[PDB]
Parts: sequence; C-alpha cells; structure tokens
Amino acid sequence: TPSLPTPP
Amino acid sequence: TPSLPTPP
Amino acid sequence: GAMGSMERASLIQKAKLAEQAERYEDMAAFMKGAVEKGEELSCEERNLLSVAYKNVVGGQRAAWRVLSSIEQKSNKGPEVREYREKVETELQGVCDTVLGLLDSHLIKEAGDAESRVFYLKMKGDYYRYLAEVATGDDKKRIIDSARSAYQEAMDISKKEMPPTNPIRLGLALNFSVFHYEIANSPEEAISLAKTTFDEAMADLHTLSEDSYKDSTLIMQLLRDNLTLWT
Amino acid sequence: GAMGSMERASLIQKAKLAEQAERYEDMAAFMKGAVEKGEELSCEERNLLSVAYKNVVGGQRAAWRVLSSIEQKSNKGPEVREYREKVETELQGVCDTVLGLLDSHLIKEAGDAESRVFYLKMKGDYYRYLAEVATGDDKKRIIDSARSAYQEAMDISKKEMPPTNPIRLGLALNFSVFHYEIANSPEEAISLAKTTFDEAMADLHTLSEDSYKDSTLIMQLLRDNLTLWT
Ligand SMILES: *Cc1ccc(-n2ccnc2-c2ccccc2C)cc1Br
Ligand SMILES: *Cc1ccc(-n2ccnc2-c2ccccc2C)cc1Br
Repeated sequence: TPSLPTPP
Repeated sequence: TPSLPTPP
Repeated sequence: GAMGSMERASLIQKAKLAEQAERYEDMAAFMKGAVEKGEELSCEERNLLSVAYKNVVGGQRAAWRVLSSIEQKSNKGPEVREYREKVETELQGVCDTVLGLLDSHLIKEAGDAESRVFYLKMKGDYYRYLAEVATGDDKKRIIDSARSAYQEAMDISKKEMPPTNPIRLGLALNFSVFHYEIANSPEEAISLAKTTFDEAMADLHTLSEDSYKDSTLIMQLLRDNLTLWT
Repeated sequence: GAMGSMERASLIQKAKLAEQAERYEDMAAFMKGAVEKGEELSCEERNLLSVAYKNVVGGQRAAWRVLSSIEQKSNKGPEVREYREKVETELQGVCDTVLGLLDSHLIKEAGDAESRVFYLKMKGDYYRYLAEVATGDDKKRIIDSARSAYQEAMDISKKEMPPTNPIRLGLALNFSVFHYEIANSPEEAISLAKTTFDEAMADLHTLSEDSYKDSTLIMQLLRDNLTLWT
C-alpha cells in the first residue's frame, strides 16, 4: 500500500 | 543533443 | 563528522541544491551534518531532512523488494541471498542513522506539537522500514517500537493539532499503512483512515484556499488506500 | 580491490541483479571487479560494463548541468561553486576509472573488430564527458583524446563491420554528437549522421527481422538528431 509521498 | 541511450 | 567543518547555513543551502540536482545521498549527508550542529530544526529544515532520507531509503527498499522477490522465486548459488543481505544491511544502516539523529537529540528538544509529532512520525516510519526486513529475535520489539512512536505522535496530534493539519494527516496515513502492512491489522487500518478522513472533511470549512489544497491532497491519499483495501 | 575475493562469475551475476534493482553504482563496482580479473569480456559482459557506467555518469552529468546552470545565473557565497566542483570532481573520478579500465588492459587485448570498436567508442565517450566540464590547460588535449579514440573506432568499423552493425551506428551517433556539442563542428556532425543513415538504409535488405529492428532503432535516433540540427 502507498504511504505518504514527498510533498508536491 | 541526445547521444546513444542504453539498449532497449 | 565529515560535515563538522561546514557552516550550518551552508549545509542547508547545499541540501537545497542537492535536492534540485536529485542528489539525495548528498542531501541526506548535508542534513545529517546540519542536525549534528546541535540546534533545533525549523519547519523547512525538518522537511529537508525528511525528503532526503525518504529518497535514500526509498531506493534501498525498492531494490530490496526486487531482490527479495528473485530470492523467493529461487526457492542456484549464494549470490542472490548475499546481495539481498548487502542491500538489507545498507538499508538498516540508514534507518539506524535516522533513528540515531532522532534520539540524539531531536526528539528530546522538540517541545512544540508540530516538531514533536513530526519527529515521532519519522521514528515510527523508520522502525517500520526496519520491520519490513526483520526476521530475528527482536522483530516483535521492532514492530512495537514503531507502534509506540506512532501512538505517541497520534496522542499529541489529537490534543494539539486540528484534524486537517498535514502532519497529523500524514501521520494517520502512515500509521494506517503500519496497521495494514506490518501489524496484520487491516480492520484497524481501515478504521483509522476512515475516521481521519471524516474528521478532516468536517474541518475543511475553516481553511484558507492554500491550506485546503494541502489537506485535501492527503485526504485523497487516505481515500485511495481505503479504495485499495475495500 | 574490494571485489578481489569474489568469483568472476559471481560478480557478473550480481551485476545483472544490480541492474534489475536499479542499483547502478553497485553494478559498476561489480563490473569493475570483473574487468580486474584480467580476462577478456564477452559481448554481454561489455554491455553490462557500459550500462553500469553510463547510468552512474549520467546521473552525475545531469546533476552537474543543474548546478552549472544555477552557478551561471548567480553570475551570494561560495556554496554553489563548491558543490558544483564536488560533483565535477566525482564525475572526473568515474571517467578516470573507466578510462583506466580501458587502458589497463581492455583495449590492448581486444583484437576482434567488435570488441576493439566497442572499447574505443567508450574511450571517446568518457573523454567527451571529461571535455564537457573541462576548462584548464589540458582542455584541448582532452578534446583531442576523444576525437582520436572515436576516429580509430570509425576507421576500424568502416573496414571490418557492415554499415548496419549497432556498434558502428552507435559510434557514429556519438561521434556526431561530439562534433556538434564539443568540437563546434555542426556541419561535420550533420554530414556524419546523414552518411551513416544513408549507408545503413542501403544495407537493411540483408538483415533478419531482429537485426533490422536493432539497426532501424539507431537510425531513428540519427534522424532525430538531424531533425533537431536542421
Ligand atoms: C509526514 C508529513 C506530512 C505532511 C507533510 N507536508 C508538509 C507540507 N506539505 C506536506 C505534504 C506532504 C505530502 C503530501 C501532501 C502534503 C500537503 C510532510 C511530511 Br514529512
Ligand atoms: C555503443 C553501443 C551501440 C549499440 C549497442 N547495442 C547493442 C545491442 N543493442 C544496442 C542498442 C543500444 C542502444 C540503442 C539501440 C540498440 C540496438 C550498445 C552500445 Br554500448
């Protein structure tokens, strides 16, 4: 499952 | 300018 | 260490340059140097630290998963296992370095909710990465270390931060992934994501346009996981 | 060096694993180890060597170009220049390592046209990368070293290889880029690409379907450059 990505 | 890429 | 001679401000400047150059190992080394100067980190600096190490460990995790898959299909000589172990040890080293920075002494000096939650979330994340590759006597203790850090972060965030705060939302997202992927607790994962989403939705009316954009982005990531899991 | 204890076959196996894991620094280290075993490389092994180092230097070049652009816009303190110099020195080190492998002793043992042309093309490419960042007393000598290696490769390839051979085509593509980007010779670049394309086109009728696919791919890259340049 995807966790938090780096900020946009 | 693009040079040779790695092989496909 | 090797960054001891460089000015704090120069380390931060170079971390930003390294990010633009997509030199994440350099970025992490610069930020480790900055932390080791002993001063607290600003919000921007905390985010630089996080981005750097996320990219480094992210590459290692992706490589580990490729190699682990090949190894499990093999089950030839010792090379696949040896190389998986090499990548694993390198990954463990990076996690131990991050955890070391948090313990010496970022968490203990972090008094504001935003900083303390950020660092405890990081602590949970890096124990979670250790858990992903753990198989020995301490594996349950690694999982519990992640859980404990996330839980302390959750308790502080619930008391001190609005339900739309991006750090609070990101924490909940990652803790929910912990539940689903590490702790074998999919129902807890789903409940956490749902309650987080709903409480954030209810508070969006208070936000500026710019804050709304940030909160709703993470809400969408919660919703995406809920869709995957149900 | 550090790979001296590992079997040649294990180094090659691990290079392939590192490629699948997108661990190109590891891949390059494994292939350096394999070269240092002292035996000639097969076709497949030559390609592993090339892929590894292309990826490593490619990342460095991309970072160098980002930093060089920031530096030229700055023209603040010494940090941008210092970090550009750090990346530059690392890049130079990798190029010197590759050139060292070619000189000790890959080229001198390469007797077949395919191997010798491959290595001389590599030699041209890595001198070209050194030329991209060169500014001192030896810059003209660096450019001439690239030119000389490419020219020897061209002379052998014209005598010994069909005009559709992928190594011959790739050499011509890269030498044409040398002319355009390094030697300030756009007309030579264009002429070389055009003649290469045309001579390959004329020989496609001799090829199997699989060889045709390979040759026409590189022909399209020649055509793409001709389009960019005209
Ligand atoms: C753990 C965490 C949570 C939130 C952020 N953050 C800070 C500012 N923007 C964001 C962000 C990050 C990822 C996706 C969306 C948003 C709004 C940083 C970290 Br680390
Ligand atoms: C310099 C060079 C030239 C050609 C190859 N090569 C070998 C097999 N396929 C290819 C290739 C590479 C890039 C694009 C297309 C093709 C057909 C390898 C090197 Br190194």
